[PDB]
Amino acid sequence: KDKVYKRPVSILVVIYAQDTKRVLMLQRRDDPDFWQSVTGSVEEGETAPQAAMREVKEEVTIDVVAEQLTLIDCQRTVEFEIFSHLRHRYAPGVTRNTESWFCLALPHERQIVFTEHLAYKWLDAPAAAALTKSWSNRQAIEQFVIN
Ligand code: NA
Ligand SMILES: [Sm+3]
Repeated sequence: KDKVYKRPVSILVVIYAQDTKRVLMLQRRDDPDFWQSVTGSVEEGETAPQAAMREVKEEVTIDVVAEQLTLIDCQRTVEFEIFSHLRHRYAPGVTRNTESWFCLALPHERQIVFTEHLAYKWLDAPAAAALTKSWSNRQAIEQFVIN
């Protein structure tokens, strides 16, 4: 029919490489100035962990299950004003988003087959955190990568 609305309940997955401690920063198609980790709405009839896994498979082609990896519940939920210029993707009146964090450590840096984004960079955590426009994404990387 149309582009049905994004649900204001979403997940964030902080991917980083264990060996280098570099962070995967993907570049958004709708705001090419916005660099971020993996995000996505938590669909109707699935949990946040299942959403995290589903988002990582879609956005960056990595099967957590197939590659036997550990999807850590980073155990933070924050709430923020959605960026003015992206609000339109949400049902009328919706201005705030609820976001739960997950961190995922890959054994090495790799080539990424991104499907929805323009590009990826592997950055050092401080550089990553300064880059993103998302204050939560920024905090997630500070708390759980820079440590
Ligand atoms: Na997404
Ligand atoms: Sm997605």
